[PDB]
Amino acid sequence: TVEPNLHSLITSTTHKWIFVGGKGGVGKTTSSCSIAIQMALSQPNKQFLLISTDPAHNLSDAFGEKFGKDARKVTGMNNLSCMEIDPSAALKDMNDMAGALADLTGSIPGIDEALSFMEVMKHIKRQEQGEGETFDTVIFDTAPTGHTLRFLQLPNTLSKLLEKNELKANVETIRQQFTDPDLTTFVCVCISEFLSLYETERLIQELISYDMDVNSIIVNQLLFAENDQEHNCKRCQARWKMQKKYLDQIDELYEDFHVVKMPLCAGEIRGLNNLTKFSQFLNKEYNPITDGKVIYELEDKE
Amino acid sequence: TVEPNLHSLITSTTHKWIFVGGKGGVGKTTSSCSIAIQMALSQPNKQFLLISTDPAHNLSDAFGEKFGKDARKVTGMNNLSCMEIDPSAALKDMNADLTGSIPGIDEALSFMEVMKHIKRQEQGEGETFDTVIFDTAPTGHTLRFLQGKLNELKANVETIRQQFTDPDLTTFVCVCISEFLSLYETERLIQELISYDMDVNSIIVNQLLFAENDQEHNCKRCQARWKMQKKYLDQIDELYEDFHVVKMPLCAGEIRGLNNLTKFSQFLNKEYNPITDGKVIYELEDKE
Amino acid sequence: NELSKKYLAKVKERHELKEFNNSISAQDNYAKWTKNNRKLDSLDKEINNLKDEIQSENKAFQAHLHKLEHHH
Amino acid sequence: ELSKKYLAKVKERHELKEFNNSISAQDNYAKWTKNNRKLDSLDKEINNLKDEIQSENKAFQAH
Ligand SMILES: [Zn+2]
Repeated sequence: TVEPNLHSLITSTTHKWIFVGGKGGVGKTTSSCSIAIQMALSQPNKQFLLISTDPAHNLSDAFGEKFGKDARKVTGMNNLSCMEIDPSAALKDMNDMAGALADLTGSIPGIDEALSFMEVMKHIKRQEQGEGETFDTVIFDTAPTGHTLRFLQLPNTLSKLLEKNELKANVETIRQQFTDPDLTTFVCVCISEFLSLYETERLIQELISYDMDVNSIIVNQLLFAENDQEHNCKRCQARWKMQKKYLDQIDELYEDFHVVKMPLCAGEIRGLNNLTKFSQFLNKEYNPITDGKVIYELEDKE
Repeated sequence: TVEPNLHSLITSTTHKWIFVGGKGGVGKTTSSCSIAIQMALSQPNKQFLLISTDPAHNLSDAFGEKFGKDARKVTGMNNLSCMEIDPSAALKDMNADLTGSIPGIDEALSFMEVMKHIKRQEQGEGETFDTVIFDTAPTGHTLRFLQGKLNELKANVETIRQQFTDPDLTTFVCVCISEFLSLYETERLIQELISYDMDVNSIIVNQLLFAENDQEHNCKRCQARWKMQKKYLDQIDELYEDFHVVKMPLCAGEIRGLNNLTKFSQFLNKEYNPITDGKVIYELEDKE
Repeated sequence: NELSKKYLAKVKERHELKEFNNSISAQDNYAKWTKNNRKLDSLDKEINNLKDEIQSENKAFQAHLHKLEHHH
Repeated sequence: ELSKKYLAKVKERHELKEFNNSISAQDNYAKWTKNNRKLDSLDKEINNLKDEIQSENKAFQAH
């Protein structure tokens, strides 16, 4: 079978572009974080960047450190650096320094998406040049709502009507890297609940249509109430039954997938230390029996 | 302000058509059930029908009784009757280039078929129903049909649409839970109903924890959950102001049988209060 | 004319709103965020009605042409 | 033979649709999700057949 973790990705050296996405409050950010950390530790030789466009600006909250426009090394790490950036503000400034543009642009899908994206890229490059240091792999903390990457269809719709450039040529450059499974992949975050799962398939399908590799689902907030020594809450037990019920469905539906079943750490995970402690279970799958204390110790501090 | 319950609907005498809808495991069925029961008890003079198209056929599970094609009086009740019916099977029995493609066509055919079936139930019985409560299917667009046999159809639909646009005649009740993804799906739904010119005034918010007012104060996890639930309640509140949003409690495990369904459906009428009403729930669970 | 002038204004206000909403946290601001979305689905209607009227203010002007020459 | 097949697809797709409408997506997420995947397939096949026919008109018409 396929392994129930992300070990093969964390260790991979071929990937430049790893996207983490998940709609609706399912762990997305600490997932982005956890992956980034694991990769960095597993590959001390490389330079990693966690970039986030999420408007909630919560890499800063996760790390309890204040990141921003300027790529900065995560404190207490020597190969992980983070930037939080709002692309609208970046795109808007470009329009500024530069209503008729909206009749043609505003309407077309992926146009504003692509412009916005290109802008981010440009910004990254500027970071490397000035620093004199370059990154080997970026990890995108995608925004929880929208279609950041629906601009990966532009090159198709723009050649069609061209018979009827700078941009379309950029996009085809990008799309070439993003279609290479060894170069770039997507990691879906979700929770074992119908509505989230549904949204998750929708996403997978959409990525597949863009010809983006998607091989990995992270399933957060699992309870494992059977293997719990408090065996306390009759309510959480009853919840665990739902969660379980769908795991079984997920299992027979994304067989060739790496579906990682992460545990629920009650409350919140913040700071490098705990984020780290916790991100280990993306590599070597969590086991309620032996790994329990690790979680009960993260919570009891909280 | 607007009352945080469904009292005005349960007591209403003008309504013929009450739809209960909710996507994604949010209480929809025991909600359909609970409303039906409260209405029937509140208006003993009228005859009520709970009909469900949900493929899970779970009115039978809720009531722990076996209903089906044939409208049957809920045991231990004298004005509530239930039918579970699969419309595809009904439409298929009656039976693509032209139809299959067009939206609401198969929807409407399917619907009309249900209607027909109901009428057949009344005629034969000699008894008619005063109000139906539709347990809608959790996925689809049952009612997107609200936008010689051709004419026949369009003329039927316009007949229906006339009754379904009358706010005093028919209304929709949304079910959801205090969680982003469900809320979102919920607005989507409201918007869609508004576009059909269907009255929508009431949201039921199931599975709330009220962990603050709980004497076990046990689970640090359910506490932390309660904080999310709360967080959104506050959002819901300032967004559906003129709505009747009922904030129902979480009865852990499952509600089955007339007795408990009843005990529980009282809180749609007089809003639940964690302080005084706690035991009622803790007594439903502890039996379970 | 005044119809194009407005169509552009709408198309522009709608756009500006879109980008502003893309800077709000839908999970941390569900009410505000949901509101702005409702405003967008409105503008899309207004803008698709203006667009339809203009397309039909062509059919209206255009009918005044074929009427001229070949009504003769 | 193109029309013959287009009808067959359009019909199999329909029959599947109605069968899926009788399954509980919450109680049968795997099965149910599968059948949906099959539908989004058939819609492709059927929209390709429809496009080929429309272009087997342009092919005959050019003659
Ligand atoms: Zn608990």
